[PDB]
Amino acid sequence: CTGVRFSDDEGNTYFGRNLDWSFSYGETILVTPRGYHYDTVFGAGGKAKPNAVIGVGVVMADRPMYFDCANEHGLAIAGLNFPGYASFVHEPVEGTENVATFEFPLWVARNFDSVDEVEETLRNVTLVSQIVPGQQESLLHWFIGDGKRSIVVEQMADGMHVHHDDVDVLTNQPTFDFHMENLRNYMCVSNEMAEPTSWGKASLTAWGAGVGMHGIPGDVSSPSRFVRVAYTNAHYPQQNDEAANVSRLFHTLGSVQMVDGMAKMGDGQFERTLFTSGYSSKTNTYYMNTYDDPAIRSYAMADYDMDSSELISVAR
Amino acid sequence: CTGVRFSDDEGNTYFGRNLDWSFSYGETILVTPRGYHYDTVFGAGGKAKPNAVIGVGVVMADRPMYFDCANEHGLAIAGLNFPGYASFVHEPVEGTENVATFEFPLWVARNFDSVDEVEETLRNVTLVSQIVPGQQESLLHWFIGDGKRSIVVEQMADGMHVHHDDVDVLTNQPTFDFHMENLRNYMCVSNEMAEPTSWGKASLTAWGAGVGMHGIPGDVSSPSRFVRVAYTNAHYPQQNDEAANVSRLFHTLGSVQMVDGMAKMGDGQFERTLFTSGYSSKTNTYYMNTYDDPAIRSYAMADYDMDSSELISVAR
Amino acid sequence: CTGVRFSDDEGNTYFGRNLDWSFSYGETILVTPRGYHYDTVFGAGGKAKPNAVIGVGVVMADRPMYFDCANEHGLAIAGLNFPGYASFVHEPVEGTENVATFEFPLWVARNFDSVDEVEETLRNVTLVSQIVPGQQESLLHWFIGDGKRSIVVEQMADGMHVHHDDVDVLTNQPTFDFHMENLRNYMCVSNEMAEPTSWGKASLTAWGAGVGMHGIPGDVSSPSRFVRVAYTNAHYPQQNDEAANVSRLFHTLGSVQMVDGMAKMGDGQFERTLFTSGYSSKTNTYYMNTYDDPAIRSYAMADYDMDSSELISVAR
Amino acid sequence: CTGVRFSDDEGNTYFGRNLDWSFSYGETILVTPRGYHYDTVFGAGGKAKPNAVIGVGVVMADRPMYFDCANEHGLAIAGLNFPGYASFVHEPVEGTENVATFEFPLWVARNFDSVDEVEETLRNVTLVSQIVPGQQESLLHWFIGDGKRSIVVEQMADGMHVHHDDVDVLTNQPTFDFHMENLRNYMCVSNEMAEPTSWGKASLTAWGAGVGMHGIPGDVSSPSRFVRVAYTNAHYPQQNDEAANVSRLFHTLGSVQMVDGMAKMGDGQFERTLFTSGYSSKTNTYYMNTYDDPAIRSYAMADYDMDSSELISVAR
Repeated sequence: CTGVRFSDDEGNTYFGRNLDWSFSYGETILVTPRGYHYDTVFGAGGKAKPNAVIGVGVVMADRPMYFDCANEHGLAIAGLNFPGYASFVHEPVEGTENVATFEFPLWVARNFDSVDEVEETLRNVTLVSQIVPGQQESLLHWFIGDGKRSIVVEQMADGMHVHHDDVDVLTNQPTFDFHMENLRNYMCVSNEMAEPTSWGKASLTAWGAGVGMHGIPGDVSSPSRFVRVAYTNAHYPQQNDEAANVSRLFHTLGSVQMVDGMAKMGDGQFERTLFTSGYSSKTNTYYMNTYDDPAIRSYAMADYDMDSSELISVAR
Repeated sequence: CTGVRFSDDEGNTYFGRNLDWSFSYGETILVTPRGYHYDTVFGAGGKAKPNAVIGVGVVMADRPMYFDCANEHGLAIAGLNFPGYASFVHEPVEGTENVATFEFPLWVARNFDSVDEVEETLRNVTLVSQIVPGQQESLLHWFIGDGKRSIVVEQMADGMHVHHDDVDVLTNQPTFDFHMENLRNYMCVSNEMAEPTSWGKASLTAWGAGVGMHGIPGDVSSPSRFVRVAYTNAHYPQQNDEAANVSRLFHTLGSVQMVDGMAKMGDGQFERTLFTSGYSSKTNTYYMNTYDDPAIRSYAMADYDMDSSELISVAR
Repeated sequence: CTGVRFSDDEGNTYFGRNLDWSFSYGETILVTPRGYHYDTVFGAGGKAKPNAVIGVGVVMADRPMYFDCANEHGLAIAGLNFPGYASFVHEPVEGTENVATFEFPLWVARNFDSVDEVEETLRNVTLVSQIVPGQQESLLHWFIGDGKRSIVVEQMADGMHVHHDDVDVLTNQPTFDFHMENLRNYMCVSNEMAEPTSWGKASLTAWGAGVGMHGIPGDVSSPSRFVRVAYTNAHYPQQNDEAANVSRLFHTLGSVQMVDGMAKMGDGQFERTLFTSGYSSKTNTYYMNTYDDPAIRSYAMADYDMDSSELISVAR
Repeated sequence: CTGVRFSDDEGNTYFGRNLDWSFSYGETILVTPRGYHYDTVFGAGGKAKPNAVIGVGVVMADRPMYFDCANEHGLAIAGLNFPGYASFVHEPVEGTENVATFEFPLWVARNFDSVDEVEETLRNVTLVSQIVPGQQESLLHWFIGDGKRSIVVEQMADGMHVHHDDVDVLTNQPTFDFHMENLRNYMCVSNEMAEPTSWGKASLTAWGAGVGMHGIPGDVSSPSRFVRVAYTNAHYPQQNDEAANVSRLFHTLGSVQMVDGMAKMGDGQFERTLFTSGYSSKTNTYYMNTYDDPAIRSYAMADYDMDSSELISVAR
């Protein structure tokens, strides 16, 4: 998985994520209208008046289990895979806001309007994992963005770490700090045409474009994707209209896409970019394409009786 | 630019390309019916009854100048940029079949039914480059594929080189031999899960997928792209239906796409994958998407009257 | 800087380090005999009966300021550069063993016989940096080894971290954890002859030796040296005599040597491997060569009235 | 194997090589006085009065078979392994000067005073490889240097290639052209301190020296070694005295030495830098150290009577 955020000139949110796995089924654009009543697993609180939210997910037990989701005030949250690092308490803590790991995305998008607001509340959050005997625990870290900035939430054995994500990108393992240090290896990688230069008597020139970018890794490991996407996000020229920012988003992501055959998982199955989802706060629209179909599909929030009362789950 | 060929299990051709540049030239899907009368610039001969052809290209002086094209009999060709290496005579040679560099793709698609045929005729072909005030010579090499195999044509100052392209992939500079040697650097790159090993007492394990692929370059240089796409094409699992094979084609070419901001050219503009086109002989359909719109559009030779006699530019 | 440790069959200590900087002067093989009276800066304690120690260093104020040193019972300590990470209190803590940063090497080698012993005492050590107004603080981390194992001492803002160094190598920045995670990128690098393999129809073979090792970085940055030396240390065959282990040591180090012209520091001067020092516990001998002279010089402890009373400083 | 040439500011030759292999052949320092009578195997002509020569090699049938050697007039030559590419006729060609592959180094050192002279004569040289039951042909290429410049001789199935070696370096396979193209991948690798830059809001800085050199491969493959040593040789600051230049030579060759355990050959043995030799025309001295002993031994032509008439193997 890979998440990405950036902005336009008018401080609109563009937030996007790859969902990378061997296979997926049943997930859907899923609307949680303002009229839906939501009972929080461990009686965490929330706004008297909930935000409309849209995202990609499944409904388990008439609750929306979001991979990623965004609200009508430009705030977006994606959960990404983090086993080996992610580590949670299994009991609520008295006098903290106790949020079940799977509702966390919904919670943050129902109740907050900015990263500022989210970050502030996190200071008193416990992220409870409820263990199911047959079912393996979801072990994630979270990329959260609005039109100004992103943060990274890494709950681990030693506690909850909330990072300012100055490169506006996230992947998988290992820790955010590691990835940030690692970037420094690549600090000389450039998008400029390679300047002619000499080694002794030998004149070196670039065949063409991309030579200054040499040193960037091209494998689909988590750290390499982190670096490649960080580079691409940071060097993509600012855009100023919706069409171009959604293009930006989707090209940026998928610059670290996982193609069939590239890379097997632990079980010997090839990991693939099964879908790419995005959110625009300019249009409060969610977008999506899949491995089987690159045509981007849009899901305007205003489409969408947000004053309604039940989860809507839209197919195709 | 990048070219890719593979088959399915029924000997059908899947062939396609990325056209990387800073600006479009007005190219379009371009049908050349069998009834179109074509007079080869240097009087190269031809099939009594030409093959139908479709491709992406431009009309200049009522001649189709294809970037890439394919015929009804499963043969496809792309021209890719090759300055610094491509070098041609400007005058026909007596006794040879003299083919203008710009008509070469049309010429092959129209007159040959297989790579065997083409390869055979190339032994008596001269590739002639017309000087045009005060445009620069177009200095390309060509990737040619059918259901069985691909070849590479590099006409250079030392003569015409025709290579068997065992990796079914082509990029830009330098020579084909260079690239094939270069691959050997990456022969330990693996799509398998990296297995646990120790350095001294330190046990090393992979975070997850893609660590075995570590070593593959991630930049958009010509050689880096050749290696990435060769890898990707050689590891992608064989597929058995049109839609999976088209998806295979496009994701494969996506693995080496150029994203805005990655790499400037010599004029200071970013090189980008403006479009990606493809061909299936199963369906005799041409496919295409663009930087602006990843939705793949199809253009079946069926939907056009190949008995007709005029050039058809199809706007999209 | 780079430190290295390994062992033979008979559990003798081999410990070595590169000293890397633009220039050095006045350092010397320096013997601290058992008869020298040592007044510890902050009244840290120590054995009634001190270990003989030998090392490379300078004497400031009739005290031995050791770069690296080793004792007569096979324990060795090297300090390596760590600015940006290393961070110390400037006042002694009551009821801890307070050890001045510059005496730390001497302290550990005067008073301990094993890594076990050192590690145990560290649990109650404060590492005080005394600031001198003109003089910039020495900001190091420490590689410590005996014939069984090595540890790494990183005193930083958040406290003292003492790592088990399972790869038996240390360099400079960033943190030991980072370096350990980073190694995982290289876990497929092999010393085996690259097995012939095929990408599609194309057969790939190795030109010769070293192809399986491709993916190892070759620059002289701290992280790259860490990886390169870790690989070389872990893959070097065990040796069983002194000559061969000192060879092992010195080849291993210097596999990450810094050559003039390679790499400028912050001040624009080239960083070089100015000397390489080592220690054998089989012979309680210290060895050394320099940039200007690769001939290894030996300094047998028994040479060397260790029951004497003053620092000896041996030149050439 | 690796070869290196540079000068000082007075036009003197500094020339040397790493001989990488699994096992020694019994080579020694080997003096060939002007009085030694030599009958070229295929009757190649020669200077009326031959140049004195010293080198490292073996005596077989009372003929000196040099790995490398140099003459009193500042000209040096090394043979380096080149199987897969080196290919020779086995019979002399009428009218050419036919030189046995094993006598080629002796032959050049004896008869020529400069690279200009040699290059000139190579236009009429045939390199002949004697079949020997049931030894394998020695399949080398040659690096030839004086005070001004180096050339590379690659006799292959398509003919004899003589290259101007503008980087003053040579390794093994593949062809020289390959390597020179390959260098262009690394044209942004810098010995400068990597300067602070930002990716988005993330400020990237270097830990210290060597981050600008990031991208240089660290493995001991032939191509990786060519790139590392080309880099190192081209960036090493010009030096002006014998000792600094010899130190320059040896550290430069050390940057691509093979350490035990790094890389197996096809027989399963580790390839190692068995010895490193060098030459100075300033002093007409040959230099050498070995895997076992990094102390550099000198062998001045002065200390031998070049008017004598017998081969002198000097044991070390």
